[PDB]
Amino acid sequence: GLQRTLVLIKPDAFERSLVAEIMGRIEKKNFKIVSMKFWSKAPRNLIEQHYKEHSEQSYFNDNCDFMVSGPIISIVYEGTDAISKIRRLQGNILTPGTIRGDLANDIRENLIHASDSEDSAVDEISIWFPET
Amino acid sequence: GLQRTLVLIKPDAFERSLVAEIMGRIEKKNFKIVSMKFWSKAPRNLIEQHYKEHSEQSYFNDNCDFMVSGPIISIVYEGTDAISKIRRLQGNILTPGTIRGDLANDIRENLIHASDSEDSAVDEISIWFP
Amino acid sequence: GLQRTLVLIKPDAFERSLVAEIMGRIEKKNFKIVSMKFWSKAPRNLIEQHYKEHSEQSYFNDNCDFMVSGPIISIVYEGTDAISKIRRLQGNILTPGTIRGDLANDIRENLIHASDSEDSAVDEISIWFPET
Amino acid sequence: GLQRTLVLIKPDAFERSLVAEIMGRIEKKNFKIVSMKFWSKAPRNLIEQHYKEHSEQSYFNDNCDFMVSGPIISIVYEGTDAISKIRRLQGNILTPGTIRGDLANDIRENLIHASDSEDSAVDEISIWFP
Amino acid sequence: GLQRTLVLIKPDAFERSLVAEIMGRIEKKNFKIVSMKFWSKAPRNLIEQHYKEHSEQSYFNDNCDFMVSGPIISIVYEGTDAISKIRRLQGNILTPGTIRGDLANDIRENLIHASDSEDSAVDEISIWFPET
Amino acid sequence: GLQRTLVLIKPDAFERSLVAEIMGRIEKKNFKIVSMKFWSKAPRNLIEQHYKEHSEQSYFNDNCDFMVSGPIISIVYEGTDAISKIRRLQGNILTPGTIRGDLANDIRENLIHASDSEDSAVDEISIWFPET
Ligand SMILES: Nc1ccn([C@@H]2O[C@H](COP(=O)(O)OP(=O)(O)O)[C@@H](O)[C@H]2O)c(=O)n1
Ligand SMILES: Nc1ccn([C@@H]2O[C@H](COP(=O)(O)OP(=O)(O)O)[C@@H](O)[C@H]2O)c(=O)n1
Ligand SMILES: Nc1ccn([C@@H]2O[C@H](COP(=O)(O)OP(=O)(O)O)[C@@H](O)[C@H]2O)c(=O)n1
Ligand SMILES: Nc1ccn([C@@H]2O[C@H](COP(=O)(O)OP(=O)(O)O)[C@@H](O)[C@H]2O)c(=O)n1
Ligand SMILES: Nc1ccn([C@@H]2O[C@H](COP(=O)(O)OP(=O)(O)O)[C@@H](O)[C@H]2O)c(=O)n1
Ligand SMILES: Nc1ccn([C@@H]2O[C@H](COP(=O)(O)OP(=O)(O)O)[C@@H](O)[C@H]2O)c(=O)n1
Ligand SMILES: [Mg+2]
Ligand SMILES: [Mg+2]
Ligand SMILES: [Mg+2]
Ligand SMILES: [Mg+2]
Ligand SMILES: [Mg+2]
Ligand SMILES: [Mg+2]
Repeated sequence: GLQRTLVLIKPDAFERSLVAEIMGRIEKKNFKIVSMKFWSKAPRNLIEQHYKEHSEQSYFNDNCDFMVSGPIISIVYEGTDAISKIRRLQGNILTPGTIRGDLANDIRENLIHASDSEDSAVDEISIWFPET
Repeated sequence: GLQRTLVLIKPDAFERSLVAEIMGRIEKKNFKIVSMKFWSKAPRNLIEQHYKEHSEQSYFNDNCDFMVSGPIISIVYEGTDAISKIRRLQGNILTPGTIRGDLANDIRENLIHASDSEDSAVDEISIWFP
Repeated sequence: GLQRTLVLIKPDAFERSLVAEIMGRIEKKNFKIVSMKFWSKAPRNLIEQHYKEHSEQSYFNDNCDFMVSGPIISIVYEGTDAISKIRRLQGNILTPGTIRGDLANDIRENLIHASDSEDSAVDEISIWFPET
Repeated sequence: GLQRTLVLIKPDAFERSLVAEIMGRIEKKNFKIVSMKFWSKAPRNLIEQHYKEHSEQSYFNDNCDFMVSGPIISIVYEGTDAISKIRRLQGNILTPGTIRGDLANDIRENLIHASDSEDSAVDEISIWFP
Repeated sequence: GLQRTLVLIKPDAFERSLVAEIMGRIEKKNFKIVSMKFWSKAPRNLIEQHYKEHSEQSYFNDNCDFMVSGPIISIVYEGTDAISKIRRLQGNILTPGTIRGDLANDIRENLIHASDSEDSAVDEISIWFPET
Repeated sequence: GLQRTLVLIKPDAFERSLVAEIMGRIEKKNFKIVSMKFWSKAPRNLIEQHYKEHSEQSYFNDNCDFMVSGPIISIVYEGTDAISKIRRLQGNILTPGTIRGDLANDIRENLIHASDSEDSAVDEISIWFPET
């Protein structure tokens, strides 16, 4: 059951030099890069589209400002059950063994985004890779 | 608390160049090698025995087919509470932090086997190390 | 949510050459060293104070002997939610992903101490770094 | 001392699951990504250009054949003395401590390319990033 | 140009827990295990055969005593130019980047043996794997 | 051939979160910590003494400023041929395999100091650990 899912490497990973570390954890779990873009600075409307379901929250504006404060990488990964597996790999800051659990300690600056559903996956892929 | 357990390193570990990575995780938790064998290709007889409790399942023969498709290493490890601790180290493909959690993504090609009981262990050690 | 916590690196870490491995796991999660002392052999008095709540237990004296059988490092660490996070990082010998989860397999020789509460942390800092 | 250089991650890196390992070694020495592109299959045109200085050699077409046999990543890196330092990081299959030294074992499938001069760099960056 | 070569993991690697580390360095360089034996204690005449060209040196007896002080693993590795490549990977205690250069600091207890010639390779393989 | 040497961990290691990485490389080569001090900011006097042979150079004052711009750790290390081995481990920003070779790219900010001779080592130990 192959799926594809959208990942973003966030500006705190560039600042802290953790880009290969995060990418390597997904690589070691046998997921493949199908497409990839580097953005020295992502255009703000792409970020706002990406986070559109969050538009009414108190943190919305501040988080977009963080996301435009440095480089980001967008990646489409392919593999069995990709969506849910990469989501678990991302985890959270309370859970040792995961990316966030081992390397992050903040509510905003948490290194990585992964799609959490099939629909969000489909939509997020179309935002960052509209040539399809 | 001393105990011995049986581990198999599966053909996908050789294919993917992950043999030392798996062994190193067990080494780091302070478990010691008691015996070990390299098999370039295992006799199907031994595999069928090792998985006898599984002989009536849809997946039985496909899994046997895979277990003979390349090399395997069989190892006896020893340490305090070795059976349960090494089994936890093995984990599953759903749980990060474990061997299968960090490295494997399939129902069949999952890198490693560890005995799950005192009875499994005695019986599996005897299969691979008469 | 900035806090301070007390960590001890135990003699077994020195014996098994795991000192930097342990310190690196805390470092990578973004906690900072605030003060540090190396003890080639800790004064028994300090260990007895440190484990006072355990004085009535049957393992008290044996543990004390172990803590005195090689070097220890005492560290004060700072960061958001430090007491609770460094405790999760410490873990237990059952669950992989943690320091103890990955590296230890003993009830006594388990590599690391971390404070487990706001009260225990203030006291433990005063034992090891009385300069106040 | 600021400088920019052109790196290719070759198809064998994808085959062997070594892409993050290579990138991480460059990251650790404090070099920064300036631009980067993923190619699922590179146009042979670009490869032939990239290796134009090599067009009269026995190995030329076999090497081109390999460079199109799977994905590649092209990256521009920047830092103090980037050309020489990243080239040293790349090393060769004979010298341990370098990327090729630790990880590669072949004359052709050697994981990575790095520009070797200021002139190579200007020209290679222009090929992959017009 | 495929060759095969003989490697021994020495008792100091078991004592120091460096067996996977050493094996992993050879694995990462794309060499394959063709055969392998574990010896909880190698018989002394095998060691003495293996080191027969060393029989007249002052260290001969002492080194054999070291080699019988703990477990050893014998491995036949296959790959292009295996003999000379694995020899370089082994290196020496003065050379950072190699097994001995990163992990050893002794004239006797230096973690790893590798064959240094085609003839020695052929002979050493026949000592530890005489079923051929 | 047992010796002692002086190592300083520089402010850039703290800045870039490389403290345990550096200490781990020395640890894995089997050298032992004999004494250790953490300095959140080192007294300028100590740094001036430490780099006295360099007082006439054009980089003296800038270097001093850098050494005082964040924390440092001072370590005494013991082991066979320690002065010369820890120096090789330190390396230079050109050759991979070493701490500087792998992790640094600056003439000034280069992560680590190690003593380079028997005389420099005795002096440097007296500056940082005068207790004698
Ligand atoms: N208070 C908050 C909550 C979330 N956020 C950011 O918004 C992202 C999306 O919020 P979320 O609760 O869906 O988190 P995840 O789904 O990414 O775990 C987070 O990952 C944070 O980067 C923030 O900046 N401030
Ligand atoms: N659908 C399945 C289920 C199990 N198996 C194999 O059979 C082994 C034993 O099945 P199991 O559910 O007890 O798995 P574990 O105990 O090994 O997690 C697994 O490790 C798989 O390699 C399979 O090939 N196909
Ligand atoms: N049976 C026991 C239990 C604990 N201990 C030691 O006493 C320490 C404190 O006990 P504890 O149960 O509070 O353990 P942690 O909070 O450190 O997990 C442990 O870390 C052990 O090192 C022991 O020597 N024997
Ligand atoms: N016999 C050869 C020699 C070189 N080559 C390829 O051509 C590239 C350039 O040749 P080169 O000798 O300048 O190698 P490097 O500068 O990349 O070390 C090499 O990286 C190889 O991938 C080959 O395929 N077959
Ligand atoms: N003085 C010495 C010299 C060598 N030896 C041992 O004998 C082995 C063979 O000696 P050698 O000089 O051929 O060393 P390598 O070829 O293994 O580098 C060494 O690797 C040491 O383990 C020793 O125990 N005492
Ligand atoms: N041009 C320079 C040279 C050295 N230095 C600093 O002065 C220290 C001592 O100089 P050095 O040439 O003895 O270098 P090492 O012996 O530490 O390699 C270096 O490690 C640099 O941190 C500097 O700031 N600017
Ligand atoms: Mg969400
Ligand atoms: Mg089962
Ligand atoms: Mg407790
Ligand atoms: Mg060239
Ligand atoms: Mg020799
Ligand atoms: Mg100097």
